[PDB]
Amino acid sequence: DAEFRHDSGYEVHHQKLVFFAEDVGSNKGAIIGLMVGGVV
Amino acid sequence: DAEFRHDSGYEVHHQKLVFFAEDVGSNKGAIIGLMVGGVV
Amino acid sequence: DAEFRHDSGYEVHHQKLVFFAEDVGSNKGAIIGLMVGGVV
Amino acid sequence: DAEFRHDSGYEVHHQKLVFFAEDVGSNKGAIIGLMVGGVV
Amino acid sequence: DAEFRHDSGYEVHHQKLVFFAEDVGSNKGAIIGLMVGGVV
Amino acid sequence: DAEFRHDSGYEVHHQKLVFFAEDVGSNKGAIIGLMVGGVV
Amino acid sequence: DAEFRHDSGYEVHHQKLVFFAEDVGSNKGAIIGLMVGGVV
Amino acid sequence: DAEFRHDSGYEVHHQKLVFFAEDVGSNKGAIIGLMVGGVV
Amino acid sequence: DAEFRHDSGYEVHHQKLVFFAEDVGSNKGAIIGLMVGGVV
Amino acid sequence: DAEFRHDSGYEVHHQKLVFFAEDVGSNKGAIIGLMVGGVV
Repeated sequence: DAEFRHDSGYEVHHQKLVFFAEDVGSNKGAIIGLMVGGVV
Repeated sequence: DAEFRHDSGYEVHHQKLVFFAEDVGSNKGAIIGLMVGGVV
Repeated sequence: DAEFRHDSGYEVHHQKLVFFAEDVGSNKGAIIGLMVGGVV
Repeated sequence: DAEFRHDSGYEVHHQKLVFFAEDVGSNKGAIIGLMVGGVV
Repeated sequence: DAEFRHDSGYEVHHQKLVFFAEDVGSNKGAIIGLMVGGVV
Repeated sequence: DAEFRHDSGYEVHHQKLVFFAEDVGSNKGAIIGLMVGGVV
Repeated sequence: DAEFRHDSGYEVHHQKLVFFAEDVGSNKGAIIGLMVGGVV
Repeated sequence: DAEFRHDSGYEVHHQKLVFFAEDVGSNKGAIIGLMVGGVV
Repeated sequence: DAEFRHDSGYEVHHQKLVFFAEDVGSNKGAIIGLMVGGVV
Repeated sequence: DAEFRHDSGYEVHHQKLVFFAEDVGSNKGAIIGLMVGGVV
């Protein structure tokens, strides 16, 4: 007369989570505050 | 008459989590505060 | 009449977690505060 | 009539955690406070 | 009538943790406070 | 019979140039690549 | 019979130039690549 | 019969140049590659 | 009959140049590659 | 009949140049490659 109970508040089987962040808040290109040339 | 109970608040089986962060807050390119040339 | 109870608040089986951080807060490129040339 | 109880608040089996940090807060490129040339 | 109890607050089996830090806070590239040339 | 010539290719008198750069390419606030919480 | 010539290709008198750059390419506020919470 | 010639390719009188760079490419705030909490 | 010639390719009188760089490429705030807490 | 010639390729009178670099490439704040706590 087995109970054979399984009682898990959370059960997870076979879960793959990938979190990928690429290039957040980053500079791959020029940031210049001022360019000044040719000033007489 | 076995209970055969399994009672786990959390059960995790076979979980892969990948957290990848690439290039957060980083410079791969030029940041210049000022460029000044040719000033007479 | 075995209980055969398993009672674990957390059970983890076969979990792989990869945390990868690459290039956080880093410079691979030029940062210059000032460039000044040609000033007369 | 065995209890066969397993009672572990935390059970971990077969867990691999990799934490990788590469290049946090680091310079592989030029940081110059000032470049000044050609000043007369 | 064996209890066969296992009662461990923490049980860990087969856990590999790798913590890798490479190049935190480090310079592999030039940091110059000032470059000044050609000043007359 | 004085020539009284003044012959200057460039003449500058009384010139003030201010170049100000503030906060180019800079972080005064949080940059986070990932925030992850509450994952079961 | 004075020439009293003044012959300057450029003459500048009393010139003030202000170049101000504030907050170019900069973060004063949060940039987050991902926020993830409550994932079961 | 004086020439009284002044012949200067560049003449500068009374010139003040201020170049100010503040906070180029710099962090005054948090950069985090990953924040991960509460992972079961 | 004096020539009274002045012949200077560059003449500079009374010139003040200030180059100021503050906080180029620098951290006054936290950079963290990973923060991980609460992982079961 | 004096020539009274002055012939200087460069003449500089009364020039003050200040180059100031503060905090180039420097850490006044925490850089941490990893923080890991609470891992079971």
